Amino acid sequence: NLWVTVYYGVPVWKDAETTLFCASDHNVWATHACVPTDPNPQEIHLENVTEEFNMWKNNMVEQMHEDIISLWDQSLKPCVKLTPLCVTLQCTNYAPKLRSMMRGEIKNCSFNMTTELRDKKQKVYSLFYRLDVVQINKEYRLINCNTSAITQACPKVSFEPIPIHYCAPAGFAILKCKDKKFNGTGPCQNVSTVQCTHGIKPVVSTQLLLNGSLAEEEVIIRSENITNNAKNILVQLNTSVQINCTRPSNNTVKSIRIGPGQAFYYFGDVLGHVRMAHCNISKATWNETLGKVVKQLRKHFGNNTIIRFAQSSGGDLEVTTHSFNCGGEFFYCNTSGLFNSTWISDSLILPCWIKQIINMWQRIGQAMYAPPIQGVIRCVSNITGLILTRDSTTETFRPGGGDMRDNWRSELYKYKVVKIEPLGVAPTRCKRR
Amino acid sequence: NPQEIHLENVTEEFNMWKNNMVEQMHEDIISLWDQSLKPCVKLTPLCV
Amino acid sequence: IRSENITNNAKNILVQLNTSVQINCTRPSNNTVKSIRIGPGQAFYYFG
Amino acid sequence: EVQLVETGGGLVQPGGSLKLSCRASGYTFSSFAMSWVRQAPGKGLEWVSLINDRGGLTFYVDSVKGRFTISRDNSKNTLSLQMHSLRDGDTAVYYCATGGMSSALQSSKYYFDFWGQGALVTV
Amino acid sequence: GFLGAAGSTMGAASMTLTVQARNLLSGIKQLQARVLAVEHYLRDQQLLGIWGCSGKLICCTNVPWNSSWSNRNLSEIWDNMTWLQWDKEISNYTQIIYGLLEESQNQQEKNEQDLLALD
Amino acid sequence: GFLGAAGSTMGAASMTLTVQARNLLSGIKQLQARVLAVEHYLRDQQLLGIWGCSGKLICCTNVPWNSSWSNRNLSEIWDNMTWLQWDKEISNYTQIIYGLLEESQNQQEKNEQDLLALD
Amino acid sequence: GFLGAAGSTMGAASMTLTVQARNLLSGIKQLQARVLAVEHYLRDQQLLGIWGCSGKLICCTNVPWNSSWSNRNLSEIWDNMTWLQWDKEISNYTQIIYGLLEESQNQQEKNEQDLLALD
Ligand SMILES: *[C@@H]1O[C@H](CO)[C@@H](O[C@@H]2O[C@H](CO)[C@@H](O[C@@H]3O[C@H](CO)[C@@H](O)[C@H](O)[C@@H]3O)[C@H](O)[C@H]2NC(C)=O)[C@H](O)[C@H]1NC(C)=O
Ligand SMILES: *[C@@H]1O[C@H](CO)[C@@H](O[C@@H]2O[C@H](CO)[C@@H](O)[C@H](O)[C@H]2NC(C)=O)[C@H](O)[C@H]1NC(C)=O
Ligand SMILES: *[C@@H]1O[C@H](CO)[C@@H](O[C@@H]2O[C@H](CO)[C@@H](O)[C@H](O)[C@H]2NC(C)=O)[C@H](O)[C@H]1NC(C)=O
Ligand SMILES: *[C@@H]1O[C@H](CO)[C@@H](O[C@@H]2O[C@H](CO)[C@@H](O)[C@H](O)[C@H]2NC(C)=O)[C@H](O)[C@H]1NC(C)=O
Ligand SMILES: *[C@@H]1O[C@H](CO)[C@@H](O)[C@H](O)[C@H]1NC(C)=O
Ligand SMILES: *[C@@H]1O[C@H](CO)[C@@H](O)[C@H](O)[C@H]1NC(C)=O
Ligand SMILES: *[C@@H]1O[C@H](CO)[C@@H](O)[C@H](O)[C@H]1NC(C)=O
Ligand SMILES: *[C@@H]1O[C@H](CO)[C@@H](O)[C@H](O)[C@H]1NC(C)=O
Ligand SMILES: *[C@@H]1O[C@H](CO)[C@@H](O)[C@H](O)[C@H]1NC(C)=O
Ligand SMILES: *[C@@H]1O[C@H](CO)[C@@H](O)[C@H](O)[C@H]1NC(C)=O
Ligand SMILES: *[C@@H]1O[C@H](CO)[C@@H](O)[C@H](O)[C@H]1NC(C)=O
Ligand SMILES: *[C@@H]1O[C@H](CO)[C@@H](O)[C@H](O)[C@H]1NC(C)=O
Ligand SMILES: *[C@@H]1O[C@H](CO)[C@@H](O)[C@H](O)[C@H]1NC(C)=O
Ligand SMILES: *[C@@H]1O[C@H](CO)[C@@H](O)[C@H](O)[C@H]1NC(C)=O
Ligand SMILES: *[C@@H]1O[C@H](CO)[C@@H](O)[C@H](O)[C@H]1NC(C)=O
Ligand SMILES: *[C@@H]1O[C@H](CO)[C@@H](O)[C@H](O)[C@H]1NC(C)=O
Ligand SMILES: *[C@@H]1O[C@H](CO)[C@@H](O)[C@H](O)[C@H]1NC(C)=O
Ligand SMILES: *[C@@H]1O[C@H](CO)[C@@H](O)[C@H](O)[C@H]1NC(C)=O
Ligand SMILES: *[C@@H]1O[C@H](CO)[C@@H](O)[C@H](O)[C@H]1NC(C)=O
Ligand SMILES: *[C@@H]1O[C@H](CO)[C@@H](O)[C@H](O)[C@H]1NC(C)=O
Ligand SMILES: *[C@@H]1O[C@H](CO)[C@@H](O)[C@H](O)[C@H]1NC(C)=O
Ligand SMILES: *[C@@H]1O[C@H](CO)[C@@H](O)[C@H](O)[C@H]1NC(C)=O
Ligand SMILES: *[C@@H]1O[C@H](CO)[C@@H](O)[C@H](O)[C@H]1NC(C)=O
Repeated sequence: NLWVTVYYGVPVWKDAETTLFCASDHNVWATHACVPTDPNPQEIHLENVTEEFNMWKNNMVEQMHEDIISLWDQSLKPCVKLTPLCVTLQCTNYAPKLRSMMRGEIKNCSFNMTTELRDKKQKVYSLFYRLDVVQINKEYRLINCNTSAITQACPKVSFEPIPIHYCAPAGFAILKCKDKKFNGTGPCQNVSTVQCTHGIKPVVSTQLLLNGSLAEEEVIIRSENITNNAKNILVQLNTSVQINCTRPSNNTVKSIRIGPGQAFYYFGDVLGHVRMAHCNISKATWNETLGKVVKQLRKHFGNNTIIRFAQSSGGDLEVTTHSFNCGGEFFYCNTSGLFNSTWISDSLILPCWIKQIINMWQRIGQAMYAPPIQGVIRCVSNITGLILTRDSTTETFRPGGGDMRDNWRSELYKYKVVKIEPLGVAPTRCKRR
Repeated sequence: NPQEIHLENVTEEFNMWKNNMVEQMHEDIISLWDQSLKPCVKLTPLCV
Repeated sequence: IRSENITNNAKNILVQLNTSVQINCTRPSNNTVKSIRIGPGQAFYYFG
Repeated sequence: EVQLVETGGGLVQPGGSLKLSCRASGYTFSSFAMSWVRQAPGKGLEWVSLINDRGGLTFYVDSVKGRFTISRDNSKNTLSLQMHSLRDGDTAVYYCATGGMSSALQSSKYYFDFWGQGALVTV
Repeated sequence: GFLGAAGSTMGAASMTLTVQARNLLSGIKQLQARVLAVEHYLRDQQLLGIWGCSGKLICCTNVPWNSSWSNRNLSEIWDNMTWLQWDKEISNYTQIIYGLLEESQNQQEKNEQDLLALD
Repeated sequence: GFLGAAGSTMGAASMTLTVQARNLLSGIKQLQARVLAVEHYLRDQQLLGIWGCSGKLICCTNVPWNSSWSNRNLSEIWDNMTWLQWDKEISNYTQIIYGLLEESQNQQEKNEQDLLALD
Repeated sequence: GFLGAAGSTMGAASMTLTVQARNLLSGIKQLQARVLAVEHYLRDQQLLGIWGCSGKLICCTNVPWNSSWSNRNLSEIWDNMTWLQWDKEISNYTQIIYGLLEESQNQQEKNEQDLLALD
């Protein structure tokens, strides 16, 4: 005695993969083409809804990664190309008589290059870091002239991360987990519906997660497959540890013209003494942070095991060190003083190297030259999470990292995007006419 | 042959200096200019 | 046999066969290819 | 299990009016349709009116269709009937009853599930 | 609130259909996303039109319930189930139901045409 | 003519609604402009659908006029005013009116559903 | 099948209208093609709406057949002709017919408005 009744506007949805649009409340990740955000987003809590989430199958991560790369290339495209820099350099060490850890780290190189008029050349003396110059007065070349073209980043465009919000197009919705102790997978009991995500800063770092969000109650250890050594483990801390990192040298920046409408910026002089770039991490706070991480790891690996931390075993400097950008400079900090401990049942100083030629996003064939920044650089960041990898009685963990998609996951783990299916049918007692 | 419809008893308020058609005109002219010059010979070697 | 205008010498005639004829075509020489780099991130391939 | 109690007056003159009211308890008032059924002192009982659960729809028996108004208040849990032009043929005991209709998404009824005791209206 | 009734039972959830109906419509990739959203909206409106439901959110039809699609009691479906559980149960029969609705509307339109032909 | 009645009074202007209705629909920036025009058209058609007016240009409803929105006489509104002056007067209450129209249609659809349930 | 009835007579062909109705909607150039397809769909739906046919595939009207447009017998048109031949015959008068349909619907809407005004 029942009849089919058609309902339109049914609050039902299915998993979907769509294109999300940026929003923001000169910067590399800012644009006039990115829609302003609402002054007050509306979050609708969904009572008695238990959506199943999986942070490692989330299509928002690929969209985040691709859009960040696209914005990066768009920002570097309208800038000065450094093709003429691939010349033979004649170099000596800078401050060759200096006693320091930075003994030979800066080289004073001379080269002909060229100038506004094609018939003339302007001899240039400039300082380069050891990591940017490879032997070939001694003859050297820039490290990237054997691999790719170098594009100079525009000195007027800031590299400071700016929060980016992702907003679903009409017909789609984003479900925010909001549950406590959520390990990135399985049912979520406190699911709410939003149109736009919280602001996510495009912070680029390896090994350590900087300026992220924090766990509400406990350190959360997330892995696609905790028993698979080929997967990375993302650890989200409940409390941050402050890292004060600096380039104490007072660097003087000089510039020359290299063509019509083009200018090359380079590291000219160091005023005062040459000092090593480094990061300050409080020893007590870090030790407590690792103790908490070890307790949470023991919950998955056994209460009676021994957990050991060790330095990165190898690979490119981007993955063996803590790479990050602050102050407009790219720091590569050893971190061997942090991940060196065995866990059985004063401030620390991390040496850092600075590079001018950066090969970001693991893309070989497109290099960027970071202009030097005038003066002394000091930045204070919050370490809000860790990336760990692992290799019996003792389980050894290493910084790992290097795959930028995992950093996006550290913020996107709580969001899922779904498609709305407003049509449905149900039996009723209603007969048409 | 465009069709113009006269509006009797309509008194619209105009402001030529707040008109968004001017910015569209300017931007489109610049865009057409650059599009026309783009597929042409570059004179980089003339700086001698 | 298809032509826009079979009586117009300025048009091409397209002939579609009902059976194919096999053509075996070759470059019998055993050519060795060499390559050099010509710039950062660029390489030139040539017949060696 | 439930309680339904009629309130109303007694003797009126022909051509006048009288409002009757019933209070419900023990069940969700807003979930059931309500009806009025009347029994003349010497006759059997007959249906007078029907109101849906929400109250938007009302139906009447032809003999009262142009005079009676049926209304319900789901916040007060009360049913009211305003009668006009009480005729001698309208003298009866008027009972409130729960049932008689369902709002499409509920199992059908077409019966009067619960009854009150009745208000006696005379002319 | 948009989808606020998603965890609510079908009966109570059916009272907020206009909230989702309004929310469904409200670089090259973003433009493609907007065009796709419009195409999906129109596909749903066209499908309602085919069934004779072009102007309604709650549309009654002449297709009987088979009971093989779901044999639950009407009170169980509307008072105990949510729309997500119901969709999970009926998705296997959704194309069958849609085909029956299209055929029923075609028959209704022919019958109305013939009734209108009578003078 | 398109908008020819714009300066005409509301009564006479209401006789040419199909002219504007037809005219409303008839590089990347231009494609965005076309998509936006389509989205605006659909938003207006969806809103009419929500009110139960999906197939009409002049749609009568069950929402009473409050008189606080405008207390002008009916002859003053239809014989002396233009549609632009009227819109200027009612824009402060337009969202209130739209909310009432949506609620009224939801109540009407539930009432029709219940009447159809009676066998 | 889509357009399977194209060579079938008008009578038999009128029984498969939903097949084409469903098929009509189902780089920058491709996106332009999709937007244009949507605009054409909406133009046809708007035109049906103007005539009061927004929810029907077979819509009866109040416009009489002039017989000058085509003086064929009804059985000749529906049992012997295909829809393509018919369209070829009526294309010269299609704009006249559309204008009459629009005027008829405007008159019908005004008449319904006046009937609704009577209390
Ligand atoms: C994590 O967040 C902190 C705070 O938001 C970041 O520190 C901030 O970094 C920016 C850029 O390096 C600093 O802006 C600069 O300030 C100096 C002040 O003299 C100015 O001269 C520069 O032109 C520029 O505006 C900002 O002051 C600094 N904030 C603090 C409190 O020190 C940090 O860099 C973030 N971490 C990462 C990895 O991005
Ligand atoms: C790099 O080395 C050159 C010399 O090899 C430096 O130039 C000399 O600077 C001294 C003063 O310190 C002068 O007396 C010499 O006459 C300079 N020679 C030339 C050829 O310029 C140059 O300053 C060094 N670069 C930096 C940044 O200090
Ligand atoms: C890194 O830690 C050292 C201490 O180990 C900091 O040096 C101290 O800084 C304070 C504040 O300027 C001074 O009052 C102390 O006298 C300093 N001590 C020494 C031994 O120099 C240093 O400033 C920290 N680095 C950063 C960037 O904050
Ligand atoms: C092109 O010709 C040059 C010589 O003109 C070849 O190079 C010579 O090869 C012979 C061996 O066949 C050597 O003995 C000479 O010393 C080579 N001379 C030089 C200058 O290299 C060259 O090999 C020829 N190219 C090819 C592809 O055979
Ligand atoms: C610059 O070019 C001149 C050309 O005569 C050469 O003598 C000189 O050694 C070159 N210097 C460097 C640093 O390449
Ligand atoms: C030059 O490029 C090759 C490309 O494989 C690389 O293996 C080599 O290490 C590069 N040279 C230096 C000094 O890095
Ligand atoms: C969901 O999160 C909100 C955050 O304010 C909290 O108030 C609420 O109690 C949470 N619900 C559950 C079931 O944890
Ligand atoms: C972080 O977790 C530790 C685990 O022991 C707990 O003691 C500490 O209070 C937590 N802090 C916050 C702010 O939740
Ligand atoms: C995450 O938590 C759920 C809880 O049900 C568990 O089933 C799942 O295996 C956990 N996954 C990891 C990687 O810890
Ligand atoms: C993790 O990887 C191992 C590899 O052997 C596999 O056996 C195991 O089933 C995987 N776990 C899950 C949850 O897929
Ligand atoms: C760096 O040197 C410049 C030289 O002009 C001076 O003005 C500036 O104050 C110095 N900064 C520091 C931190 O020593
Ligand atoms: C970072 O700077 C703040 C500034 O007050 C200081 O208190 C803190 O100790 C510094 N961090 C370290 C590790 O020294
Ligand atoms: C960090 O310091 C240790 C000190 O033993 C050294 O062995 C290691 O190579 C350093 N890291 C890098 C990337 O060189
Ligand atoms: C770091 O954490 C502290 C905790 O009180 C917070 O006040 C500060 O704003 C955080 N900084 C950043 C950059 O997130
Ligand atoms: C193709 O065949 C048709 C058959 O009716 C004929 O009329 C036409 O002229 C032919 N064209 C050519 C180019 O052969
Ligand atoms: C073919 O071309 C000749 C050129 O003189 C013309 O006379 C003839 O009519 C053409 N044929 C057709 C079928 O157009
Ligand atoms: C061509 O020469 C190469 C030389 O290594 C040899 O390996 C290959 O088999 C030769 N092929 C033919 C077809 O002679
Ligand atoms: C969730 O279930 C409880 C169970 O009593 C109910 O009261 C509540 O209204 C439900 N949530 C929603 C949004 O209906
Ligand atoms: C119900 O579905 C079954 C299986 O498709 C079919 O055999 C049966 O005839 C259907 N009954 C009705 C009334 O549609
Ligand atoms: C403009 O006002 C005059 C006043 O009499 C009226 O006759 C005329 O028709 C109006 N214009 C239009 C287009 O209605
Ligand atoms: C008219 O509007 C006023 C102000 O919003 C409100 O107080 C009043 O109740 C409304 N009256 C009606 C009949 O809607
Ligand atoms: C084609 O014409 C024949 C003539 O008898 C008819 O039987 C057949 O059904 C027609 N084709 C279609 C698709 O109607
Ligand atoms: C039929 O069309 C002709 C020519 O347009 C016209 O003169 C005649 O009045 C029309 N008749 C009807 C009934 O519309």
